Amino acid sequence: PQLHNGLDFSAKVIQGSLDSLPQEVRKFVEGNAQLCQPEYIHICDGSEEEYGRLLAHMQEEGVIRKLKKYDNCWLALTDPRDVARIESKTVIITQEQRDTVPIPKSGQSQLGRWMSEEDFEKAFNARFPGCMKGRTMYVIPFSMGPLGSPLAKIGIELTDSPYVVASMRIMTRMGTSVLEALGDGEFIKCLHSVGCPLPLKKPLVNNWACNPELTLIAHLPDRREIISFGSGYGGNSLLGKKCFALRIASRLAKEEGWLAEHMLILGITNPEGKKKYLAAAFPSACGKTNLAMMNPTLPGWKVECVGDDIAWMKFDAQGNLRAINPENGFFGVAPGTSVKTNPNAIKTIQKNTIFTNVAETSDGGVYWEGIDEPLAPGVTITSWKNKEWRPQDEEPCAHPNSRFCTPASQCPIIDPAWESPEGVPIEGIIFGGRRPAGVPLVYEALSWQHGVFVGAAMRSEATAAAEHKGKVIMHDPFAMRPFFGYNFGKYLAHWLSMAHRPAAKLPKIFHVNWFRKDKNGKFLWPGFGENSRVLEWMFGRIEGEDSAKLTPIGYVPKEDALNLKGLGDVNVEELFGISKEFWEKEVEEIDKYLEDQVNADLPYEIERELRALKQRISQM
Ligand SMILES: Nc1nc2c(ncn2[C@@H]2O[C@H](COP(=O)(O)OP(=O)(O)OP(=O)(O)O)[C@@H](O)[C@H]2O)c(=O)[nH]1
Ligand SMILES: O=C([O-])C(=O)[O-]
Ligand SMILES: [Mn+2]
Ligand SMILES: [Mn+2]
Ligand SMILES: [Mn+2]
Repeated sequence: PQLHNGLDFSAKVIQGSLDSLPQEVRKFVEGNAQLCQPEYIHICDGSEEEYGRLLAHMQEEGVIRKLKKYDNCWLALTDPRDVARIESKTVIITQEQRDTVPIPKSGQSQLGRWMSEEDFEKAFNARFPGCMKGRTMYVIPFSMGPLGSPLAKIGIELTDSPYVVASMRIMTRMGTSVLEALGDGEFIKCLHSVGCPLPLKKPLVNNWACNPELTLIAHLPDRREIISFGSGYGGNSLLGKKCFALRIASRLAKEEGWLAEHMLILGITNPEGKKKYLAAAFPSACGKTNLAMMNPTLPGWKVECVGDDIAWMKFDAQGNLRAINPENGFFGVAPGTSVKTNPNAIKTIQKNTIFTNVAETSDGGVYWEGIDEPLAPGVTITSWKNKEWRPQDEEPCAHPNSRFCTPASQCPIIDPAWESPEGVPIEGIIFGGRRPAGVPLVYEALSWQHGVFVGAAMRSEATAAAEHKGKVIMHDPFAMRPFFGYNFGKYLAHWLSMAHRPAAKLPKIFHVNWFRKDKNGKFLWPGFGENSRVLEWMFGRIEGEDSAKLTPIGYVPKEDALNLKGLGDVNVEELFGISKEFWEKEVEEIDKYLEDQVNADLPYEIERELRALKQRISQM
């Protein structure tokens, strides 16, 4: 026992029992309770009753609003400083810097942010002591991956935000049954605070508790800890998602021989009754959710959704690359979603869905740019800034990175194997990003090694998912730049090593560009459901169809190999144009980037593919 009261927080528990927790779980809750000083401790059970109480609570505190037009949907509006990921405040702590990022040749590293353990100690101690005064500490037991599955990973998140609790119930498998599966086994330790101890020294904007000045999202892979302070936005506060299932998991995957990637998983069935699964890595806000849920325009084709954002993959005993989606919902970008672009999303989000930073209509619905739906007379709009909004201002009505948070089981095309603990077999991997110039609609890699180099070479216009402005063209290898848990050079060698596995059925690798623009500045390709025409070509190439032509950058479809019927007006010359001037500059920029940023940790096979590409272009 103790010598006084001291450390027994039993009297403060308003739901559950510290005694019913596994020993290591109890030490985790109580040690941080003593540090953060919450007024109450709520051990989540994941039940419908509890969700209703949390929602009712948040509605009484002005944190969310009911959207009366839909069935159990809610709107939350944030402080405008707390709207996206902050890559410059996201850090990984290792003893040696080289374990986290390659030591660059000349400049600062863009492949992660390393912080020493001693420096993190000073930052932690300046933030967390007493940070939950007057608040409830919620204890969230959650599973990444199907519950009870051997490949699932379990975490415990402590947080003082009911908004985080509600969203974690949608995005993970959460509650009492997870604790029963965990037993006395290992768990990922997740600690979150909005960083606003009561009484408030500073008044809150839109009732949204956050601390932008002190915001810090830290990862400690050696201790299996994620520590996040000051932000409520989902990417920073839903610690099972980016922090756990990409950053921590990518290091675990390196150590254990699997992969954790920023990829969708879809199944596509053709008119002949054959179905294949594909994975695709596009950077944030570059089309993964719209592809994973696509409504194909080609008759006889069907797409089903396994996951839209995170894939965990491993070769099985038979040599098949098998993937699971570790998430339980979709946390998708709202603006641009409409009946014409993503009708399957529209059907999904009309019930049991939490919206953040979209507009509200006066009849209790939602609005955002590109929704493409007229309102009835008399209906008015309130912007995400909680202001009257007319369609002839300059501010958009919904934040560019506003999101819906919706259960995956509600998607009309959710794949029947999406909770299969054995995973689905991946037969192709797709890379791509926002390239307005030079990069053709689709090409295929020449080999496994060339395909890894294609992922390493990815570049893309910046988006609103993070703090980057200007629409400039940035490097984003494998769509994982903000998400590497460890040295990117070692990550490349891990990928390349997969071709050494016995009986490994390596998937085909493709690169796409939906975003090429003409001299006018409008897209050459209609995209969305029409991307089915590109997937058809990939499907045939996986079956071995002689439908490709060899080019300096890879294989591209032969003339008339793509079904272009019904479009007709598509400029095929510009969509597949390979300019030598463009690609000479492209290889130079890739060379400079890899040489500076990966330096001594660049695998030889990647350097060899760079040299070979440079030679093929020079012979044009
Ligand atoms: N022109 C064009 N735009 C697209 C296409 N697909 C998606 N978009 C737009 O790109 C934006 C981002 O699309 P998403 O599918 O949400 O992006 P994501 O890859 O899932 O992004 P994260 O969830 O942040 O990882 C949306 O507003 C879409 O409307 C396309 O095929 N063509
Ligand atoms: O939130 C996301 O999924 C992102 O930023 O990629
Ligand atoms: Mn993402
Ligand atoms: Mn998405
Ligand atoms: Mn090799």
